[PDB]
Amino acid sequence: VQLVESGGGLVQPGGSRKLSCSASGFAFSSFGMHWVRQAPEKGLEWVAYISSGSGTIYYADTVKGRFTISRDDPKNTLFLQMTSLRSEDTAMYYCVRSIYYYGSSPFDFWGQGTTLTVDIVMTQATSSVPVTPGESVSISCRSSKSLLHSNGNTYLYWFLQRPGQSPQLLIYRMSNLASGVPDRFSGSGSGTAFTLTISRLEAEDVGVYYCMQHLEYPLTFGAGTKLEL
Amino acid sequence: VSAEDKAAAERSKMIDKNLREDGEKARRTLRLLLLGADNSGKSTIVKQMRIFETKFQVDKVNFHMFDVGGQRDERRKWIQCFNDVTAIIFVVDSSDYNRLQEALNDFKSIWNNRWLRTISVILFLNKQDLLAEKVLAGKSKIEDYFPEFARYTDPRVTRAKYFIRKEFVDISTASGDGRHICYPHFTCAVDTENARRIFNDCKDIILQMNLREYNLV
Amino acid sequence: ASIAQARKLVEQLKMEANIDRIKVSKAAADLMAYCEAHAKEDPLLTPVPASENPF
Amino acid sequence: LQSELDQLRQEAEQLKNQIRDARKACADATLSQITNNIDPVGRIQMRTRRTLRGHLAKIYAMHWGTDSRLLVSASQDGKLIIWDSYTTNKVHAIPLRSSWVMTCAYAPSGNYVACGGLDNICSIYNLKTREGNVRVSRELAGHTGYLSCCRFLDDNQIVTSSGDTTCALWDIETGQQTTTFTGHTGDVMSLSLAPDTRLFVSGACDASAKLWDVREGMCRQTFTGHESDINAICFFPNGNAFATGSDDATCRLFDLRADQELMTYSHDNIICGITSVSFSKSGRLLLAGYDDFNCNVWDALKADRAGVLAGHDNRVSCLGVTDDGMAVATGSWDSFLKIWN
Repeated sequence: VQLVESGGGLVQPGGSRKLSCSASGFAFSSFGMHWVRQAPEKGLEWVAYISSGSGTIYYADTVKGRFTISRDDPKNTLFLQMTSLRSEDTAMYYCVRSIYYYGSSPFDFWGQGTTLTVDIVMTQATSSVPVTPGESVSISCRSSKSLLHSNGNTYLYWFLQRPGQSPQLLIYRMSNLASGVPDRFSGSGSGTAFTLTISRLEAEDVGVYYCMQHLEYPLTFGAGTKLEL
Repeated sequence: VSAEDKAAAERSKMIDKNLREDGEKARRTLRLLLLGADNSGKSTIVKQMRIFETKFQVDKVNFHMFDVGGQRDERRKWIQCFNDVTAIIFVVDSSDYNRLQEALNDFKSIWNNRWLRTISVILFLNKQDLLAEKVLAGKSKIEDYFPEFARYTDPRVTRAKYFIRKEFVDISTASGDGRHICYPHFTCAVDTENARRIFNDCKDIILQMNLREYNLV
Repeated sequence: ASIAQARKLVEQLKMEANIDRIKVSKAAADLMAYCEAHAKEDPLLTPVPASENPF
Repeated sequence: LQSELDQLRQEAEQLKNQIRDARKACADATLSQITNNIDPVGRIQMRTRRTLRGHLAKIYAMHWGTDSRLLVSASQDGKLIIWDSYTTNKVHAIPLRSSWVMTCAYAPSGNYVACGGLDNICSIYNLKTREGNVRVSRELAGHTGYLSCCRFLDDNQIVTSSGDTTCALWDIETGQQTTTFTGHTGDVMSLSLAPDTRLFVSGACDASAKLWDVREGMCRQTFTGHESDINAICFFPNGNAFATGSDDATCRLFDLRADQELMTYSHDNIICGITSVSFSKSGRLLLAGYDDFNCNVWDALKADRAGVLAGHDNRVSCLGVTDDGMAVATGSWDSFLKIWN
């Protein structure tokens, strides 16, 4: 599995840019691809979405109409058309793979993001915690609506972003765990407030985590809970 | 309904679309079962081969003929898997009258089958090349192993060759009428209208089954 | 070829006969005990409430 | 066949009149003498709650997932489908190399699914992979007869029963042969692993079933109480009994410790044979899929029919209760799966 996209650079405002992703190493036609932006020092903001095949397109409100999403299945290619480079357009865009069937783990893989310079509110009140290594951490995030759906699963996702690394999946859909993720990771919480209680944290854990919802398709991001010393 | 549930439903819809796409291809072709004896030479019955299956098309219609192998001499449980084929090709060679009794008993067993009551058989009498040279000399006749192989209608070769057909049609029309009918043919090693005879039999089989399915017979 | 009988007269036959067997009563009124003790947790004998039932 | 066959043929029978005598000695009751005063389960009714359509050819096997939600259906169209019973969604559609498949099983962890048919090979598929698709994990060849029942012991070992009179256990990682259970004199049709997963039973076409020791390797006992082929078998939830579904229009059950036949479960008006059997959650209800497009529900203690499961226009070939006993997943030759209550 290897996802990559290219087409970054500098844009004079009012111009168009063809941003394309070169998927490789997996069944591309059976994966609903996404796109997630991130300003240089602000935080992730999901921008668009394409389903398996050519189904629903789910642009975000801030870029609706201005950006277009296209894919080319037989060559294993994904795109993101951009028009009218804006002031907030300066961000690093990521392509994240997800599949939706019973028991699947969406947002499992991300590609190394390219930088192109120029409404369920979820808040992580702590944007910086100096956590002593070896003991524990209790990263928390809260929402405005109850993520507990009728089918019985809350749709909160956790991610990890080490310096110089694409985001990686973490405890997803409340207390579920992804592949390649150590068993020390755990997280539970009710609707409107969640936690990320980790057991015996070690090195290579310092990074800015994120809390995203998946109930209503506008997928707001938390502020982030980057650690330190 | 959740967004993830919606995407799962769309994935399921694509799954049914792809599954239904293959249904047209599956229904277009015709399925045949090949069976007989070890000495029958069933493989060379279809000289144009193009579970040992073969895929031959004559008159631009495809047939998939399955030759079951490796299984024991029971056919009691794996024959309850082919009750959807167009016909069963029972190939028996008449080179020896010592085994024709066993062959006709096998045909009786497979024709009077509960799961094969509504499926027809096309009888291929393989190896008709040496029947002449076995009856032209007459050094060992069928009347040695049978009571009344002493009347039937080279003339001698044909009168000898039609008695086995009389016995087999007697077996076929002993029990079971209308639903399934045997198709006695005569096949050789160098004969070329073997697949043609198979096609000419299965078109009539389909015609009969459509007659029954439109209630005209 | 004394293998058809050997596996059928000293391997399987001589071993099947030498097995501790209990009277049928203690098995009949053990299946009975199991099914009586699991009547409340059997959602086909006693249908669950509609809300509880996921179908 | 020497003087040890005018001797060791009787001595192959001396242990048969001294076993039936031992067998018929420990019988001071029948099942309907201590299960007589228990009130009947009543006219058990069960409507269909979800009809899983989508298959084209006839269905031959159906296995429930351990999570009581997913199930895998095997049909003669060469396609394997993993379902979501709650929403009737199709999780996967795995094409098959051999269009003739008569077996299907779900791994207890849910990470694997096995299938096998006239190809005499059990192909084991990996469900959850980083690749994103379903591909074969192993190609378990080395068996001559057609496969008739596959059951997953663990995530790495599987037990298969074929038509060459041999039940036989593999190891998925190596793909080689660990133990071969021999002694049947006919095509083995069914298999039912015990809840403790240290024993299993299998019914062949010799009117006899054998309880095998999967750890050790030899048949503990043989159960002869039928007169035709045994094409169905299932294990009691308590692990001390099991039921045989035979094609002689009757379905008997046996007790492992008693080593006898307890009841017959036969009706005079029923002539068609049985295809599949299963106990629901406590062994009181014995679901049995028959050949006349029906599936009777038997009060096991009382040997009386509690209900019928009509709704299939072709013969029922698959029958399985879920782990929590909340539903049934009967599937028939009409290419339609059905979920009852």
